[PDB]
Amino acid sequence: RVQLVESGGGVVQPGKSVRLSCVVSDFPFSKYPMYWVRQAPGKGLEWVAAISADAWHVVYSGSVQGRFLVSRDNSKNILYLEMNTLKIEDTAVYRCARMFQESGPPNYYYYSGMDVWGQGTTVTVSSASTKGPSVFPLAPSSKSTSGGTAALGCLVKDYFPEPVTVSWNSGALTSGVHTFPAVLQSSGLYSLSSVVTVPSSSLGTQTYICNVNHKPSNTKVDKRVEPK
Amino acid sequence: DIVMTQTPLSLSVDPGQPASISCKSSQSLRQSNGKTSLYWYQQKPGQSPQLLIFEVSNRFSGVSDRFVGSGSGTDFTLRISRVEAEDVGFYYCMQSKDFPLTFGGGTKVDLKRTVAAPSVFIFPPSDEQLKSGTASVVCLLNNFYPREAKVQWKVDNALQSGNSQESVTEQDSKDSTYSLSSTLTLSKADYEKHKVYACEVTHQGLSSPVTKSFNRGE
Repeated sequence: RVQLVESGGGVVQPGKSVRLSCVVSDFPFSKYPMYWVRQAPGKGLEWVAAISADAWHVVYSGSVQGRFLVSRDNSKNILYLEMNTLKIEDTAVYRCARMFQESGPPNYYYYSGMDVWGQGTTVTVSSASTKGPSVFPLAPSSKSTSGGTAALGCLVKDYFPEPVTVSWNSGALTSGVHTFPAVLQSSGLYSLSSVVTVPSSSLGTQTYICNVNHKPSNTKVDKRVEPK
Repeated sequence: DIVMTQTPLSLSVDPGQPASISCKSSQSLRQSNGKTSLYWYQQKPGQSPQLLIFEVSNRFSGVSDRFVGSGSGTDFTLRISRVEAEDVGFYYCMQSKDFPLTFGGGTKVDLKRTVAAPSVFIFPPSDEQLKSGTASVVCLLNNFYPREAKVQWKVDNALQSGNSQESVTEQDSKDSTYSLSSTLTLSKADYEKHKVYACEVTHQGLSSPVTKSFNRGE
């Protein structure tokens, strides 16, 4: 099956360089122009670079011109993107993609839309250093209500980089649970919350423990959430 | 640059019913060779984009004939006949007439269901956090539909601005609802300065906006 696989993504400081690779399977790589397209978190698609089949002709978006270099190793079924002078604004999932039809020179190189895309690789550009989250309770506070459904949760604040994983009661509780997408704060650190709705009558007879893991900081926290 | 204007930005669909998405370009997409360089991509939850339609109307091999592309010049449409639940996700048009290749802003397709008002909850900052000099106040809107909702923070009746961030879940696979959190961030000193913290929620499932609130320290 026609396939593209990207790698090389990582978390890097502004000004540094990364080299992304895109390994290709089941077609004549050197007969196809190739593309890089990026997608910033929560955003749409943005074209980045294109390279002719023969590697002798390249085009860049205005956003990355003078900073990125696209290249290809026609010996090894593989496409590259060298990303220099990185900016925070470069943070995105980068995908390579293959032009949908063959196109070689016969007075200009011809380019059309792409058909197959890779799963992508993530490049995160930030001045932040590794930091473990603080985990705070989101407690049913205060006491007096009219009964029915209550909500509780954990606020997982000020970590870097993504991701954190959260579960409740070691994965035993998924019903009523919502774990929100992280948000990037102006501080450069991420924050998210996970909540669960439960019967108000259960708050002191049931146990609710949020399990938070952040591998980069080797943080493992099990926070019991109880009414204040 | 050719700018691509995609409408509507979002669309809720009833399975079995048709759906139409339009794409307008700021310049004509007709090439010298008589081909018009307009493509449509679908991006399902957690997946990479996939080609649906190439050069206005041609279906990529394997794509269901429920997808039909049409148009010319600057005006294009992707119409999905007999929408299925697996059609949810984002759709993007793209032009390759000239560099830079440019995409439309996307259309988000979700599943229609009956209106469901949010259940609203408010959480004061924990004592643990306050010890560290910062206060986060959290408002939760649970299990609502449709996605459109407004959340505003009032502190001693003063509308807050610039000090909150929202986050929203994907449409739920079982009940087709959304949930949303809004977090208000204040310094401890600012938090201690005021008494009443309220989050005001406006949603079409509510007759009037709902306000949840607490008094600091109580």
